[PDB]
Order: sequence, then C-alpha cells, then structure tokens
Amino acid sequence: PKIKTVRGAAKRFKKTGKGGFKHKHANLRHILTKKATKRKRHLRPKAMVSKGDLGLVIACLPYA
Amino acid sequence: RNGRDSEAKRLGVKRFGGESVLAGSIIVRQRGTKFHAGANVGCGRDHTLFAKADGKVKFEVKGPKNRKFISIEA
Amino acid sequence: IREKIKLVSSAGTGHFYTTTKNKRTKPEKLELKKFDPVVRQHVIYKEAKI
RNA sequence: CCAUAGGUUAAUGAGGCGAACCGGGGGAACUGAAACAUCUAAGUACCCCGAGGAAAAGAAAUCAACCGAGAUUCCCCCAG
RNA sequence: UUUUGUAUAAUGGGUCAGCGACUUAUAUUCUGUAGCAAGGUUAACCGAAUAGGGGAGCCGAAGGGAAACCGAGUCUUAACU
RNA sequence: AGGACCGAACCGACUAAUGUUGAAAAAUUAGCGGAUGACUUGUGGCUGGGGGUGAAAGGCCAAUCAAACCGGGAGAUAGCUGGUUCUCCCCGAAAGCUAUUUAGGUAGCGCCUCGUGAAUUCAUCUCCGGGGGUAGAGCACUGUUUCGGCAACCCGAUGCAAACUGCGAAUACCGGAGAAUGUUAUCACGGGAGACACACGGCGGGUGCUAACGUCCGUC
RNA sequence: GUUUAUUAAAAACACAGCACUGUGCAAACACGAAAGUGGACGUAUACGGUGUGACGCCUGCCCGGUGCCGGAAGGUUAAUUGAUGGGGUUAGCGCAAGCGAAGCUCUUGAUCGAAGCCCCGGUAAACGGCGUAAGGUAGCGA
RNA sequence: GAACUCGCUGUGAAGAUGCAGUGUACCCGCGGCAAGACGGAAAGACCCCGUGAACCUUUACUAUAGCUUGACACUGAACAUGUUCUAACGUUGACCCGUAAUCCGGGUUGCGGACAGUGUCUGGUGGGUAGUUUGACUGGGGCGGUCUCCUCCUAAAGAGUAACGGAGGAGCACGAAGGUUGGCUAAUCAGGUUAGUGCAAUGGCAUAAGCCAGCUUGACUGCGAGCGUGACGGCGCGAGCAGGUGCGAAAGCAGGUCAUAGUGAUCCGGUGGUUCUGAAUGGAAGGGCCAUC
RNA sequence: GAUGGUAGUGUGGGGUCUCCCCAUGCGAGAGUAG
Ligand SMILES: [K+]
Ligand SMILES: [K+]
Ligand SMILES: [K+]
Ligand SMILES: [K+]
Ligand SMILES: [K+]
Ligand SMILES: [K+]
Ligand SMILES: [K+]
Ligand SMILES: [K+]
Ligand SMILES: [K+]
Ligand SMILES: [K+]
Ligand SMILES: [K+]
Ligand SMILES: [K+]
Ligand SMILES: [K+]
Ligand SMILES: [K+]
Ligand SMILES: [K+]
Ligand SMILES: [K+]
Ligand SMILES: [K+]
Ligand SMILES: [K+]
Ligand SMILES: [K+]
Ligand SMILES: [Mg+2]
Ligand SMILES: [Mg+2]
Ligand SMILES: [Mg+2]
Ligand SMILES: [Mg+2]
Ligand SMILES: [Mg+2]
Ligand SMILES: [Mg+2]
Ligand SMILES: [Mg+2]
Ligand SMILES: [Mg+2]
Ligand SMILES: [Mg+2]
Ligand SMILES: [Mg+2]
Ligand SMILES: [Mg+2]
Ligand SMILES: [Mg+2]
Ligand SMILES: [Mg+2]
Ligand SMILES: [Mg+2]
Ligand SMILES: [Mg+2]
Ligand SMILES: [Mg+2]
Ligand SMILES: [Mg+2]
Ligand SMILES: [Mg+2]
Ligand SMILES: [Mg+2]
Ligand SMILES: [Mg+2]
Ligand SMILES: [Mg+2]
Ligand SMILES: [Mg+2]
Ligand SMILES: [Mg+2]
Ligand SMILES: [Mg+2]
Ligand SMILES: [Mg+2]
Ligand SMILES: [Mg+2]
Ligand SMILES: [Mg+2]
Ligand SMILES: [Mg+2]
Ligand SMILES: [Mg+2]
Ligand SMILES: [Mg+2]
Ligand SMILES: [Mg+2]
Ligand SMILES: [Mg+2]
Ligand SMILES: [Mg+2]
Ligand SMILES: [Mg+2]
Ligand SMILES: [Mg+2]
Ligand SMILES: [Mg+2]
Ligand SMILES: [Mg+2]
Ligand SMILES: [Mg+2]
Ligand SMILES: [Mg+2]
Ligand SMILES: [Mg+2]
Ligand SMILES: [Mg+2]
Ligand SMILES: [Mg+2]
Ligand SMILES: [Mg+2]
Ligand SMILES: [Mg+2]
Ligand SMILES: [Mg+2]
Ligand SMILES: [Mg+2]
Ligand SMILES: [Mg+2]
Ligand SMILES: [Mg+2]
Ligand SMILES: [Mg+2]
Ligand SMILES: [Mg+2]
Ligand SMILES: [Mg+2]
Ligand SMILES: [Mg+2]
Ligand SMILES: [Mg+2]
Ligand SMILES: [Mg+2]
Ligand SMILES: [Mg+2]
Ligand SMILES: [Mg+2]
Ligand SMILES: [Mg+2]
Ligand SMILES: [Mg+2]
Ligand SMILES: [Mg+2]
Ligand SMILES: [Mg+2]
Ligand SMILES: [Mg+2]
Ligand SMILES: [Mg+2]
Ligand SMILES: [Mg+2]
Ligand SMILES: [Mg+2]
Ligand SMILES: [Mg+2]
Ligand SMILES: [Mg+2]
Ligand SMILES: [Mg+2]
Ligand SMILES: [Mg+2]
Ligand SMILES: [Mg+2]
Repeated sequence: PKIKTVRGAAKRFKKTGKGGFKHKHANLRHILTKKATKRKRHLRPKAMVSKGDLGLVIACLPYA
Repeated sequence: RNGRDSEAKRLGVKRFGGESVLAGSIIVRQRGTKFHAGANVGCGRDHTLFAKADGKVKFEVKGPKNRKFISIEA
Repeated sequence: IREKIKLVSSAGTGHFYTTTKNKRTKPEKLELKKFDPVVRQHVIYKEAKI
C-alpha cells in the first residue's frame, strides 16, 4: 500500500527549492508580554530544519 | 539537603591573542569586566567583549589600575 | 503580585503594547508616549485591560 | 341480536440440506495509541434472518458552476 | 550462548538421520545498470497477440510567499545599506 | 422418648508407619469418629461459566477452578529469553552526551563503514602570539590557630584552608609561521550500521575507613 | 452436626436461642431485556435481609463523622421554556462614506422548573468512637 | 557435550577429577555407605524488573445496570389553585363464552382511574457491574529525600565533566529601581571601599555598576554584518542600517534594570487588528497572517 | 629584586608505592644580596 503521510508533520513543514524544509519557530504562541521584542521579532521569520532533524522530517513526509 | 547546581555557562576567552576576527565576533564572555573594552571593542549588556572591526585580538595590561584590556589591531 | 496590562494607542489604530503593573501600589492608569508603527509617530499610549 | 371469534374438511404452497459469493438484523475483544479512557482494531470476528445464479444498486428533489454533464455497477486515475 | 569477564561448579545439547528461522506484496528513497533525454513513461482498457494501440495520468524542466499574488526572482518592511 | 449410649454392616478420615519411577496420579496396615439421623444409599431429574452450587474452605462444577472445557478472533501482544544454517577478502566500533512514565528500551549527536567532492585540510616537532588561577606557595583579605609584648584595637613571631589569594608553575588548550614525514591521516554531503550493562591498571580527585576485585568523575 | 475431593477437621462454618430492620400481598426480595416463575397455593405468631450464637448474670456513655429514617420553611439546582441584547444577510435611503425595514438566520439566556445537596430533627443489638460527640461503666485482665 | 572421570595446597567468573605445583596410584568386578560431582527432578514460588496478567477493595478515575426526580407522550371531561366525573388505561376481584382448559382471548360487571404504568428526554444516586490508572531516580526494593532554574566548590590554571558529594538561592521586584545629563562618594574611628549593589553566591563596579537631582519614555517599531552556546527544539551577545523619539551645549549615550535565577513546547480555544482566503456568485461564517490572553 | 637552593611538574623508568626516587626537560612562591 501507499505510505501514509504523517499529517501533523505536513501542517508544520514545507519543502524548499533545494529540498530542505522550512518551519515556523516555537515560543511565539503565548506568554508574550514577558518576552523581549528582539526575541519575538527573530521568532517571526520561518527557519530551516537542521541537519540532525532532516531524517526525522523526511520519514514523516514521503510525498514532500 | 544539597544536590543542586546550575548549568555551566560557557564563559571564558573565545578568541586568544593574535587570532583574526570579523567585526561582531565575541572575544570573551564574563561576569562583569575581568577584561575591559579597548580599541575597536564593545562591551555588551552581559559584559561580553566583541570586535567592532576586523583585525587581530590584542590583550594588554593598561591603565593606572593594572587592568586587562581587549583591543582589535587592524 | 504584578498584573499584565494593555498600553493602547491614542492614534486610533489598535497597536497596543503590553506590560505589567502593581495595581495595589499604582491604582492610577499608566500613560506613556510610545512609537505607534502604523501611523509611524510617537503618540500618547494609555493603560487599558489586558 | 346481526355478527365475529371458534370448529371441520378440501385445494395449493412452505418446511429440511448445501463450500463460497450477496442483502439485511445484532455485534466483540485482544491489539495500536510505546500506559490509558476519546480514538483504534472494525462494522472486522462471530451469532442471526433472507435470497439468487449472481445479489445489491439503478433512470436525478444528482453533480456542476453561469460553461456544461446526464440512471446504476465495476476497473484505472485524481491522491495518501 | 550470555557477559566487564566463563574450563567454569552459568545456559543449551544422550546420539544419528530428516525438517527447522530476514520472506512476500505494494509504496517510497538511495546506489548500480540499461533505454530515451528537456523530456521521460504510460494505467485501466482495446488487441488473437509478452506486438501494436491507449499519454487518462504521473514525475521533471521555477521559485518565493500563510495567502491573494508576483515571478528569475520573491517574501519580509513604510523602505532596505 | 432421644440430632441418647456401647458396637458390626454402612458412612467417614483423627494419629502413625509403609508406599513416594507406588499394588494405587491420594492407597495399604494398625489404631480412630458417626452409626434412628442436620444419617446413608440406588435410579432418574434440575441449576451453566462473571454463571451455577456452597452448614463458606474461594470449596466444588468430569484426575482442570480467584472465573470450566472445546472451537474461533489468532500468527493477540511479548521494549523479554532463546535460536538464526556455505566460503574467502578489506575496513572496524560503542558501552558516552542530551532527552525520554526514561533507566536492561528508544531518538538526535559522538564513535564504525561505504560512496562522492574539496582546501597544504589534518597530525607530530620547532619558533612565535595568547588567556589563565590548578600544583606549589603564601598569610595582606575571608576564616581558622598558637605564643609573646600592651590591653579596645593593633603589633612581633608560627601554623592551617575544596567553597582563602597582595603570588604562581609544569602541562594542557586556542591561534600564527616553517621543514620533514604520513596510502587525506582533515572537512563536507549522501547510502548502511552497530552502540548508549563496560572491566581492570596507571595518574588526578569526590565518596567510603587514602577499606573493598567498593562506588562516582576526569585522563591515558 | 459441617468444612479446604488430594498437606489444615479446628477455636473456622452451622446450630437452637436473641435482636435490629424490611415487607399489607400483584409483599419485600430473587431469577428473568419480557412474559412469567420462585417467595407461597404462605399473609405480620408470616416471609426476606443483617448481626449475635445453648443456658445463667448482663449488655454502660457518645448522634460530632458516615449511613439510614423523618422534615421541608430558606438557599442552590436538569430537561423544558426562549424574554432581552448583539451579529449576518438585504427591500429601501444615501452622488459617496455608510445607514437599513421585513423575512430568514447565528447568538445571547430573562422567566418557569422536581428530587438531590446544603439546611432542621431522629437513630448505635446502624458503620463506628469511648481523653471532646462522649471520655471505657459492670465484669474480666501478662 | 565428550571422557583415558585420584588426593592435597594454590590459581581461577572469586568453593576445581580436568589449570599450576606436588603427592599417591598395577588392570577389572562384586557387596555395602552417601562426603563431593555446586548430584537428578521443576526456564526460583522468595526478591527485583516489565510503562506484563489476573482477581479482590475503596469517599481512585471514567462509565454503567438498577433505584429515583421532573417535562412531554399514551391522556380525557366538569367546575375550582383543588375537588368531582368516566370514556382512555390498570385489575394477580366476580361471572359468561371460546372449552373437557387456574394459560390466553373476547364479553358482562365491580373496583381503581386520567392516577398508576410504559416510551423519549432529564437531574440525583449508583464498586451492584465493567474498563482502567496508581511515575521515575535509588549502592536491592520500600519508607525518607529528590525531579525545572540560578550561584559557589568538587572540576585536575581554555570549555565541559559524575555521585542519595559539600554549601546556598529562584518561581520576582521596579513607570522608577528605566533613559540621559549634571552633581555626589562609603564602612568605621582611624583611613581608603575594609562600604554600597531591590533579593543567594561568584565575578565586577570610582569613568562608579554606589548615591542624588532635573528633564524624560530607547521598557522605541522594522531589521541586522558577525559571533557564542546547544543532539535538537532553542537560548544568548551584537556593531551597523531605516523610521521616529528622549536627554545633552555638543561629542554622544539610550532597543529596560551591574551581570549571571524570576520559567512552560505543541494542541485547543479567547480578544483586537488585518492591501489574505471566502466551496455557484456577492456577502457572511470559518480559516490564515499580525498583536496578545 | 637577582643569583643559588628548595617546592611543584611534562615524558620515560623504578621503589619499601596513603608516599617517594632516578634520567631528562620546564622550574616557582617565600626569603636573601641588592
Ligand atoms: K480497547
Ligand atoms: K505499548
Ligand atoms: K549473567
Ligand atoms: K543454574
Ligand atoms: K528499493
Ligand atoms: K535507475
Ligand atoms: K533577495
Ligand atoms: K468464565
Ligand atoms: K542514540
Ligand atoms: K555515514
Ligand atoms: K581510570
Ligand atoms: K474432627
Ligand atoms: K448521625
Ligand atoms: K596438577
Ligand atoms: K554422595
Ligand atoms: K399517569
Ligand atoms: K548508587
Ligand atoms: K549494595
Ligand atoms: K535610531
Ligand atoms: Mg498568536
Ligand atoms: Mg556554575
Ligand atoms: Mg496500548
Ligand atoms: Mg435458484
Ligand atoms: Mg436485482
Ligand atoms: Mg441550462
Ligand atoms: Mg554477571
Ligand atoms: Mg579461561
Ligand atoms: Mg565438572
Ligand atoms: Mg557448563
Ligand atoms: Mg538463562
Ligand atoms: Mg542439559
Ligand atoms: Mg511555484
Ligand atoms: Mg446417637
Ligand atoms: Mg468429607
Ligand atoms: Mg483403616
Ligand atoms: Mg460419641
Ligand atoms: Mg458407636
Ligand atoms: Mg482465604
Ligand atoms: Mg476436579
Ligand atoms: Mg477473567
Ligand atoms: Mg486480530
Ligand atoms: Mg504467538
Ligand atoms: Mg585493522
Ligand atoms: Mg537539559
Ligand atoms: Mg596547595
Ligand atoms: Mg584552592
Ligand atoms: Mg598548533
Ligand atoms: Mg540506557
Ligand atoms: Mg550507561
Ligand atoms: Mg554504570
Ligand atoms: Mg565508566
Ligand atoms: Mg585512584
Ligand atoms: Mg578502591
Ligand atoms: Mg569496580
Ligand atoms: Mg462432633
Ligand atoms: Mg485436605
Ligand atoms: Mg486431615
Ligand atoms: Mg406471584
Ligand atoms: Mg460469631
Ligand atoms: Mg462469642
Ligand atoms: Mg428539593
Ligand atoms: Mg439514642
Ligand atoms: Mg580449591
Ligand atoms: Mg560399587
Ligand atoms: Mg543409601
Ligand atoms: Mg541440582
Ligand atoms: Mg527464571
Ligand atoms: Mg408518571
Ligand atoms: Mg459503583
Ligand atoms: Mg473494579
Ligand atoms: Mg484493554
Ligand atoms: Mg491493570
Ligand atoms: Mg524504580
Ligand atoms: Mg575549567
Ligand atoms: Mg584543565
Ligand atoms: Mg555539573
Ligand atoms: Mg564525559
Ligand atoms: Mg558521565
Ligand atoms: Mg550532580
Ligand atoms: Mg548572517
Ligand atoms: Mg534616524
Ligand atoms: Mg534589577
Ligand atoms: Mg541584579
Ligand atoms: Mg478538542
Ligand atoms: Mg481573523
Ligand atoms: Mg460564496
Ligand atoms: Mg631561581
Ligand atoms: Mg622569586
């Protein structure tokens, strides 16, 4: 049978031009008042999945 | 009653005397100023000394207080 | 003891800042001039409920 | 009370069996979730009823998108 | 065999003969190899046909952005050194 | 008269020995209790599994009972234990970190392998440029301590310290330069892992009794 | 008398006797999706449940807790009911900004509302306690 | 497993027929005895472990049969909220018939009567019954203690480094305790920080980082060369650029606080905003994005 | 603030091994002349 996508992963990662994955940063959902503006501003832009994590992500997203 | 400690903070000299740096590079992390900001060096809010220019690290005993200064030589 | 509050723009945009306040010691509503990035001017911001 | 229940006889049919497939009435748990209750296993196993050479479904109170298609069924895509 | 470590007084086997454990299907990725190449390949099905037909599709030649949208750029921001 | 008495049949099963691959998957032998009763026995019947039945021991329900047996779901699940079959050649670990309802499991990273690619990329040594606060030492500081002089403080002499420092090595580590040597020994990316129970010995230590073939780190 | 068939026969179980409690008969209660059936072809001197265990002398104090029984003023409170406010849409009216009826619709949740619970009493041969509800009496006691 | 199967003292996976050294011992039965072969028997039942099982308990959790409450239905009339009524409904009263029948049905009558009872919904109660949960570390387990964060020592002069090792703290505070400019300098009773630091410890602090006053909101928004630290999620330091602001005469300094604790991923949802999306179309709902809870 | 000696120590080896010693390299602190 076809491999099933991990559907949670597909909602959190998107495949880039050269095959890496961008994700949204953690720590910007709530408890925002105590956080520095500098901290929160740097958590806005999407970031790339790191080398160690790529194997985990690719397993989850076989039709990425 | 014991059995506590905190995470080690990875303070210390990151670039030693005569190493080439880019501007922005951290030179020492510290609590307070064991080392002081010399020429072409800033002092961050946690007393991190960092290069303001590209160049080489230069530590020096300088001042009347025998104090240790970090400077970047061009 | 400190309670989170909304500093809300007088400019009429909806840019709010957030901060804390000891309401027991400072019962009066806090007011500060701060940069509103919608209108791009320093305007009066006045305390409101979080 | 007319009646109706009831009673008797006649004619006709049914009954019971059979591997799967088919429609319907009921319907688990182990298991997976690295525990577990939502969830899963699964409308599966199993029990029951009924049928036929097949069954079921079927000629739009259907889709579509302002263009159009034209009952049902099955196969390949769409698409993990 | 299991262990840091077994002649071990740890495990298993009385012996022989026969049998006894990484498979199969589908999807996906990488390597090798073959074909064709900015293209490649068809599925069901048709066909008496391992032929031939069938290009429905799928993958690829473009990316960026949550998206509208823009496009060798695009997003970010009022705007980028 | 009697859940009366003694005692066979009959029904039991208190003690001991034997037997324990038995004569027997519960008996035999010698004794033992009830023996007109809430007694005992033949034949047949009824109660069915979270159910029965129980003068209640979780007893008994076909030599099976804190949920019978048979078939099915079924190859339940098994982070556990065992086992895993012909040959040669090359390379060759780990028993660590981090996280974990985690600790004998697993994941990422470290270490192994195979491939691709590329810098004098890497190592040793020499010279050069660095930061140390350890060993040692010391006693001005924080404390501790002895003696003398004066008597609140301080001074002279003398020691002690992992959490003392007016000092301070060797080494190690970072960076730069140069030669020789070394099958690129280096780094990156990609395919495949295993491993995350370590042991002893040397050195530096915590713990323990400078006890342990003890225990916990660092390093060889 | 009974019991762990097959390591326990006993001080265990049962027992007559005692007490509490339920039960008015289509009884309570039990088996049963139900129909029924047992209880019983019995009827409170009966039947079920519970504890105690011949007989003798006896069985003290505590109702604060938990349960059970009784009460129902007051509070709280379900389905139900859908006031009242707000939104969506758009006939209209706006040169435009907006506004906006009705209908439909999304939401809000007033009012109504029982038992229970809180609350007020009772009850220990109810579960229990006996230096706070009350502090262990009689008898007995290494 | 195979045996050509001695003692002793050592050694050694730490209690040896098999190793070392040494002693003793011709080959082979038969009757006896059980000290050893950690003899045979049963994948230890004790003990621990497994995110095993079962059954049992309860004021563990979640359900649920049963019991119980009310609304609506079956379910009506007349008067007044209650009472009367009969016709639904009940009857495990009587009688009649089917019928030879203590079943059942139909009929007649009595009694009860819109009650009771049952269905759906609903609150209560509910170990009666069911499914499950009930952490880990640990010089065995339990009991005790501990679990995240900060500071010091252990830590072997870069970083890092364990133990149920040795000592202490945090889970905030502050619109001033922030920013800047200008002043100002302690403990203590002789001197120079031996004081001060919003709160532990360490490192800092006179250019004060201490203290005071005036003026202020840079406790700014968008970004960010480069770097530190992490397996990763992350976390941290940061010139400089754009916009706009404060203090200062100006150079300048200011993106919170002497620094290092004062913290919680994701999901789900709330609030406001929005050159986004809007399942025929316009809207809307919902979703996205931004800010925040 | 020398010199000298002492302490420590990298590498290799050794012992009577809680501690030392030898070879070689590095070599304080304190104190002293000044
Ligand atoms: K289940
Ligand atoms: K599991
Ligand atoms: K073992
Ligand atoms: K054994
Ligand atoms: K393959
Ligand atoms: K290929
Ligand atoms: K760009
Ligand atoms: K059963
Ligand atoms: K791993
Ligand atoms: K590899
Ligand atoms: K070692
Ligand atoms: K007996
Ligand atoms: K009471
Ligand atoms: K020997
Ligand atoms: K023997
Ligand atoms: K009624
Ligand atoms: K331990
Ligand atoms: K032990
Ligand atoms: K600026
Ligand atoms: Mg948000
Ligand atoms: Mg620390
Ligand atoms: Mg599970
Ligand atoms: Mg037929
Ligand atoms: Mg048909
Ligand atoms: Mg048309
Ligand atoms: Mg072992
Ligand atoms: Mg050996
Ligand atoms: Mg042996
Ligand atoms: Mg063996
Ligand atoms: Mg074993
Ligand atoms: Mg064996
Ligand atoms: Mg595209
Ligand atoms: Mg007798
Ligand atoms: Mg018997
Ligand atoms: Mg006998
Ligand atoms: Mg007798
Ligand atoms: Mg007799
Ligand atoms: Mg028992
Ligand atoms: Mg039996
Ligand atoms: Mg069971
Ligand atoms: Mg199954
Ligand atoms: Mg199996
Ligand atoms: Mg080799
Ligand atoms: Mg951590
Ligand atoms: Mg020392
Ligand atoms: Mg020290
Ligand atoms: Mg070097
Ligand atoms: Mg492990
Ligand atoms: Mg380990
Ligand atoms: Mg270990
Ligand atoms: Mg180790
Ligand atoms: Mg040692
Ligand atoms: Mg030792
Ligand atoms: Mg050991
Ligand atoms: Mg007797
Ligand atoms: Mg017995
Ligand atoms: Mg016996
Ligand atoms: Mg009856
Ligand atoms: Mg009794
Ligand atoms: Mg008694
Ligand atoms: Mg009430
Ligand atoms: Mg009373
Ligand atoms: Mg021996
Ligand atoms: Mg013999
Ligand atoms: Mg014998
Ligand atoms: Mg044995
Ligand atoms: Mg075992
Ligand atoms: Mg009713
Ligand atoms: Mg219950
Ligand atoms: Mg239970
Ligand atoms: Mg289960
Ligand atoms: Mg369980
Ligand atoms: Mg444990
Ligand atoms: Mg260090
Ligand atoms: Mg070191
Ligand atoms: Mg540590
Ligand atoms: Mg380590
Ligand atoms: Mg370690
Ligand atoms: Mg520790
Ligand atoms: Mg960059
Ligand atoms: Mg500007
Ligand atoms: Mg502060
Ligand atoms: Mg502070
Ligand atoms: Mg939800
Ligand atoms: Mg929105
Ligand atoms: Mg629409
Ligand atoms: Mg010298
Ligand atoms: Mg000297």
